[PDB]
Amino acid sequence: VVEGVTFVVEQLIKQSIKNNVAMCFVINKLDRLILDLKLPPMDAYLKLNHIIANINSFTKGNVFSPIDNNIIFASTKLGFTFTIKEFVSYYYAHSI
Amino acid sequence: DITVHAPLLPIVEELMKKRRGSRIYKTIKVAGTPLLEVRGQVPVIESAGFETDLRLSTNGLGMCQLYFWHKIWRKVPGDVLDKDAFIPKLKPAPIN
Amino acid sequence: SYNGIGLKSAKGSSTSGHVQRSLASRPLAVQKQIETHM
Amino acid sequence: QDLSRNTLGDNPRKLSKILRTEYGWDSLASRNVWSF
Amino acid sequence: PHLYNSRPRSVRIPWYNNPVSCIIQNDEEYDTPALFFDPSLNPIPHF
Amino acid sequence: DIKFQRENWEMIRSHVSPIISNLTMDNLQESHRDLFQVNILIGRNIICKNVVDFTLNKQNGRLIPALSALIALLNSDIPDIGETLAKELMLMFVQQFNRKDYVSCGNILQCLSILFLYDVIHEIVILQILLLLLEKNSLRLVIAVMKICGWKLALVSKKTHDMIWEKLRYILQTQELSSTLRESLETLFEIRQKDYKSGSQGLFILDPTSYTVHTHSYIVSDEDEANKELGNFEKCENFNELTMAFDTLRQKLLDVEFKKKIYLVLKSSLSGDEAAHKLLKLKIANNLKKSVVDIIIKSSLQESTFSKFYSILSERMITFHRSWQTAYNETFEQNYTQDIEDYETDQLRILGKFWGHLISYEFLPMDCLKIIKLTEEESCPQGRIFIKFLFQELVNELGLDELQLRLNSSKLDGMFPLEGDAEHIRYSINFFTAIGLGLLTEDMRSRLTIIQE
Amino acid sequence: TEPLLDILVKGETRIQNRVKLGLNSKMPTRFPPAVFYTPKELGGLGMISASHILIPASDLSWSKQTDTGITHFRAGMTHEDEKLIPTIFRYITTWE
Repeated sequence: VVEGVTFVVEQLIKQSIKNNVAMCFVINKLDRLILDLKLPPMDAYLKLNHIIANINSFTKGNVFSPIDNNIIFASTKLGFTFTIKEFVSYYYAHSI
Repeated sequence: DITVHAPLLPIVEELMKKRRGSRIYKTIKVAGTPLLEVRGQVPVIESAGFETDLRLSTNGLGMCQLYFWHKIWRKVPGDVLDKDAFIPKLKPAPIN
Repeated sequence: SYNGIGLKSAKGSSTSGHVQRSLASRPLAVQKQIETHM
Repeated sequence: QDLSRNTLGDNPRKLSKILRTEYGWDSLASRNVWSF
Repeated sequence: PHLYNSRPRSVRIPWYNNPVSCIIQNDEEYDTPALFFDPSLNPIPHF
Repeated sequence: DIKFQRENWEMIRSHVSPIISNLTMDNLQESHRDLFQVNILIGRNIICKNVVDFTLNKQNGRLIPALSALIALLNSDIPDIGETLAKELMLMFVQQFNRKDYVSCGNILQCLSILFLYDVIHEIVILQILLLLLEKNSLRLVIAVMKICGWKLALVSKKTHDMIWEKLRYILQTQELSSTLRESLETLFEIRQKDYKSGSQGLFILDPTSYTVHTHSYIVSDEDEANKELGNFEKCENFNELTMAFDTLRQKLLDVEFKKKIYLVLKSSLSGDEAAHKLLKLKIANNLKKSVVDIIIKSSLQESTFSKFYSILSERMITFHRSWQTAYNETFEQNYTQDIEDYETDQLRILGKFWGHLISYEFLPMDCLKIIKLTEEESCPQGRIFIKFLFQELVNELGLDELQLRLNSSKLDGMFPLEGDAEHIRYSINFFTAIGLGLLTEDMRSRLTIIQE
Repeated sequence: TEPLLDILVKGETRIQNRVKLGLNSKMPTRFPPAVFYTPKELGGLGMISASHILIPASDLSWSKQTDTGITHFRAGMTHEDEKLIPTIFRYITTWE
């Protein structure tokens, strides 16, 4: 999350598009918004939006967003990953 | 590609002035963080110990990556056929 | 030793081994062949 | 900058077409390419 | 040590790097809550 | 009776006009002192009318700091002018804001903000401004006031300051904006990030001397309107007592140890490089450098012979920084001009070899020999044998070829004349042939034949 | 002749050490330079010094290969009572 889409990420996207492989993006270290940077949650949502918009700037035609589950949120230090589909499956699907 | 805390940009640009032929082209304000992403160039012959100088001068609040996937080749100053140019024995040579 | 300067050790040197930097320191024929080639 | 990336714009007519077009070569030199 | 020395006998490999620290600290006594947008941070202009 | 008071008003009104109109930062002190040549203490509102006219009409975008300093300097002793001008500027703002005149609003806030950077204005004035600005979403002005004086609010009134920065961040994060305004917001945030004090266009340098300032407070949300006719003459009671108050306020306002250390550096050093390093590590002040070079000369002269130690020492210092080079130049001048008069022949031999050595390797330029002017009366015998040993050292190092090339280049007319008197040229030829450098004389010898016949 | 300067420094130190071990104590603070270098008629030993110089120092490899020049200085004999003791060399006229 912190450094986000750097130039190294840009070239990795470009090489992935060249190599004819399906891209999928893991946005890792979400704890660093919560604990390190201590952002309030609205600003963290805006941060994630800035990241995902930057991803979409280099994936030429293909669109990436969490509701398409091409984005995964993660904190591999604290042992978790999730997608929107996963979270609603576990904790909201039973209540609608 | 240099990632550094924003108030320490003067040190980074001073280092990029000390090294020969190095230039800074763009500064990215990394949103929602205290960091800047500083994009520039340095010749490979001038690159020895660049990472160590940058990390020590910034007290560990800066880090950099050096890469050659964009294959930039540039003219060295001076003339190769200049027979009587001054070349020191131990100091690094002047530009011409 | 630091930056290639100084003793192996101050031990046995009879000195402190302190180091300090010194502040005191008309055309030719072959040329016409391009003109022919044009 | 294009050939650095192994790209232009090995068939002779196609290569001569793009040499004539994008890189502005004379047709004579465009067909007289012998290796990249 | 193995690049810049000709005979690195008995050296040990150093730890290379850690990611750059971005631990914001709450300076103020009471008026600043636990979660806040510190002045050091760049804004987020995208919309 | 009253006509005299009206004239006393109007003479100020005419007098002050160039004192105000020429205001730039070079002259805030001059304009401050000059304004007290006349009784502004009774004629208070005259300057205030000029300020409101100036800020409205005259597009003083880079000049408003000088005005802000001038009112601060007036408030330092006559605070009635501050007390009023607070109102005068606030009423200027609210009117021009209602006229949608952005440029004059810029002028009025640039003033008021610097007047809060100085302790002329109370924080409520700026907060009554910021209330007005945010209730009509005039953000581009908010950037100006926050940039110029925001840190003062951060210290005085932090609890509200967090809410101002919160709303600005919300704006930049969530709202569609003109790119000029967006860039202004981004630079404002950069200023808060890096160096928040960097908005100081206002000359806070005046704070130690202007310390007698004091803040004034006002509320413009009440139903006031600008008393724009107050600049004209109004009758004064207690006029003579206030005149005496004004006049009284005006008349109120209107060696051996250093030598020892240097000598012991020289005597402790094996090599001239070591001596130079030991001297350069002392960080000798610029007024003392000349004395250090005098000590180096005198110590070199107490020796039995010349030594390359003193040459090397001098060269290393001359090349370290230009101040040493200038010191050595003026020491050569000082030696030849003053104190060779009382040096014996062997010490002159040492001096000649020393300076000639420094001239040979071009640490002293050849142009420095222009001080020598060589006639029987213009020179002295000690000087003449000093020149002998100097040129002898020059010949020994360079050889007559390279020496003659440099002497031709350097235009040393004082000792190699061509246009002078025949006796003058003859004397120069006799000197140079006597010391054994006769081959240098050939050009001026030939010219001597021409001027004789 | 830098090896001779090293040998000189060691020799003067050992000569002083003979005196110190005569007094069963090598401790520096007991024996300031005034004890050794004060002349005899003032009750000192009247030693003449060559070892309180700075010794020229240089990169060993570069010095093996070419004339490095004096880039750095080693400390010779030093005492906490820092005094600028003169050298014998400054009072002898050189042979040239």
